[PDB]
Amino acid sequence: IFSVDKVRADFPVLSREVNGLPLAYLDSAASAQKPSQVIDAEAEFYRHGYAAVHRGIHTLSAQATEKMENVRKRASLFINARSAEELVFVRGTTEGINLVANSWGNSNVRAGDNIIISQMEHHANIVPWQMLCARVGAELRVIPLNPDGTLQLETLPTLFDEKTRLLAITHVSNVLGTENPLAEMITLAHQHGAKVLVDGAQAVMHHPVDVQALDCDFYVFSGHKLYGPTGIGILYVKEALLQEMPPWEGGGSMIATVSLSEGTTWTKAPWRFEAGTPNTGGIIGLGAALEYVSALGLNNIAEYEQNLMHYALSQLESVPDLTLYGPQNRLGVIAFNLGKHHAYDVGSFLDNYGIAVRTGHHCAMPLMAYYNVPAMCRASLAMYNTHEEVDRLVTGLQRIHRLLG
Amino acid sequence: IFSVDKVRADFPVLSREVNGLPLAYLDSAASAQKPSQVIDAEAEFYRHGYAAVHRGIHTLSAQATEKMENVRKRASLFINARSAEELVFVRGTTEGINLVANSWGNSNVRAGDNIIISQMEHHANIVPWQMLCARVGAELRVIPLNPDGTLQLETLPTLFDEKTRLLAITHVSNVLGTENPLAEMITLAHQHGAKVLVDGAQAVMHHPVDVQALDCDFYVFSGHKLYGPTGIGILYVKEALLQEMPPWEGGGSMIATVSLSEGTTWTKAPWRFEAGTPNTGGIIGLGAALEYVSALGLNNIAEYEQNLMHYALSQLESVPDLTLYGPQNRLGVIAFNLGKHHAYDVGSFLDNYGIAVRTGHHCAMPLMAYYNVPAMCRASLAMYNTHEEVDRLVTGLQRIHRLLG
Ligand SMILES: *Cc1c(COP(=O)(O)O)cnc(C)c1O
Ligand SMILES: *Cc1c(COP(=O)(O)O)cnc(C)c1O
Repeated sequence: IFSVDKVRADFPVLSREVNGLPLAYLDSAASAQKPSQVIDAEAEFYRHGYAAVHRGIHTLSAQATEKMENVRKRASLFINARSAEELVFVRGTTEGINLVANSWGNSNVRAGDNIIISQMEHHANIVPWQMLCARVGAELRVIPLNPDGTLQLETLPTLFDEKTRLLAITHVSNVLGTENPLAEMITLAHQHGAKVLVDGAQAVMHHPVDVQALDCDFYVFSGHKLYGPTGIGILYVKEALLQEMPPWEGGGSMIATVSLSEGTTWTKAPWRFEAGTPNTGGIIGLGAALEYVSALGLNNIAEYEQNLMHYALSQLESVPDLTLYGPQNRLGVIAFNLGKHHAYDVGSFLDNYGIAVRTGHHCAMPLMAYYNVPAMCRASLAMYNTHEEVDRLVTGLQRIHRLLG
Repeated sequence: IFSVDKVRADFPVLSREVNGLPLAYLDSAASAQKPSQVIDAEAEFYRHGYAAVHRGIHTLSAQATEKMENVRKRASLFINARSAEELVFVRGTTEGINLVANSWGNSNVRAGDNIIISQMEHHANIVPWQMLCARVGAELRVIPLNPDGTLQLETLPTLFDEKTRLLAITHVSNVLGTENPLAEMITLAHQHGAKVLVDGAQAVMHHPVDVQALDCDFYVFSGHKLYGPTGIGILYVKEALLQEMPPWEGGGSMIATVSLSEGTTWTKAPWRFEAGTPNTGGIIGLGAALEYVSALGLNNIAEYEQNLMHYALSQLESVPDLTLYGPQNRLGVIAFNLGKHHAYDVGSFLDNYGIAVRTGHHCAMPLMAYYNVPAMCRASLAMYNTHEEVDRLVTGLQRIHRLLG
């Protein structure tokens, strides 16, 4: 069983004071706080083992190379990829989607083709496809939303045809908390010979993830939402697809030979997609974050978070004029608006109480437009949040409503 | 005046033992060790101030945004750019060169044009231009080398013509330690209406750098060679050029509006080139590294390093059959080969003595080919290296020569 008090004791920021009051950090979906196991793994690497990591000859560099390839292996086991060499280190979900859009998209999507996204997608999983469509002259098609925040799956027959090259779809919405039926949608997509990129930035911290059972062709997520350091993420690509993809960035470490008269040749996958010095510090910290989450157990995390969410939804019923967005089985986040007040004002009052929520369009403007609002408030309920913090949020919304109503 | 013993006391890795013997880290040109001021600035941010940084409403996020924009301002003053908004945060020199090659290259280099590089360039400043030339059908021209490791500047009239769009040139060679006459070459390049990208990865830690006096159009360098964390670098672009450049990566934070029916519009420079969550941890640490270097004084650093280099070159005269590569006024690095022994073996023996040097082609295969060797050894003499470490290197080369000769 899970003990939130033992977990919170690992997170030094949770002691912080904001505006003179104790912090209630409800914004983990934007970025998670980090346990000291993660902070100290990075610091300890810089203090005792730091070196360049390109199979250098001397000891520190050879050992640093081995630490980095061990994190690649550990990350691959975490998502149950067949092979560590199916994982590419990127700066984050965004860069990983851009790498696919360029390396695989430019050589597999031609004029007259179409790509399918959904209306709930984060901008990271929209803009790179808009750019690709403009480069090659293809069409971007959109799975629309139902009022409860789920996909209208009945529209799929009109959107998939023989020219559909790619479905790019979110595993879990960063605003609605909707989880999409990935396994079925992927089966449908593969019947037309389309590939599927899955945006998993909001999934990997809430429950186990298994890319072999999903059978997705690409999967991406970010370290910093997985209780890890900034500047590091994972792109998973099926081995058969990955060894056909050309390089994106060029430079050191991704070449096999460089000649100014005979041209340049590339090295093998993963490493052909990693140009220049990697973010070794971030990679070490990411490994520690995966060890930490695995030590708690994603199933224990999922159970505690689901209970916390049901408590919060039960308590928020007593907030007058609260509008919620998304399904009742939401994971992780609660998107809401308070009466007619602008989200920006609600968030400012909540910050004044020491409660950190996020306001605005949440990098999902098409989703905001579907609901005909300019912005929403969003509260994240992560594994280190407590019933008392939910109570502070409910009380605060009540006070804001009395004061401003 | 400079005190190497007070400086070394800030670097915890310099106490390390390698193979049972005290480390002599002579590989800073591949990546520098970090002072605890840098390690602790990053750790302290994660411990007390961590949050997402996109002008979020709550306190932690607003303060994190301000820390990041302050580091941008500090970096801009460090290289004497006119404006902080001329600096783009990238993963490193390599990504910065790839960003220029794509965003500016694709819309300014057309079939029939030429680009000029030099024969001493790091792969980071070759491969992105080879890729660009293949994309648009332009020609890559090369300034050749003299035997002493300087550029043959007499060839410039045959290489610059009215179709030359870009000179991409290293400020300081990572192998030879040659410093190139940037100011004059830039004057020549601008007379033909060519832009100049300067690869400054090996310059910013050895002496002051002033992009207004250079008048370069682009300048790039990496945090991790500047005693800072991995995963962070700086790309400087002249404001007039930068506000004309289209985006490269797409996603959150670089858009102004996103619409699935009316298309997407971009935000203003710097920020239009920064998609997704930035590497906030790296940015904080980079700021501390700049404060640290500025507190020592780059002129004090330059003086101590120049003295150390002259001592080393004087001592290495007593090593039999030592071949050196590059000019006598080299900065930072000494590239050498020992008799007929392969660099790999020399480096392995030196590692066995606890001396970390680098061996191989140093991400500069065209440079190796010019000298008709497959590899070289390279010793870096950074601000925290000592006369005693030079003595260990000289003694070691002598022992290796006796043993293997
Ligand atoms: C090391 C170096 C690079 C590559 O920088 P990264 O940090 O690996 O992206 C490019 N040019 C020179 C001269 C270098 O020394
Ligand atoms: C935050 C997030 C992203 C963006 O990830 P970055 O780390 O900023 O690159 C993309 N998709 C979803 C669903 C997210 O929650």
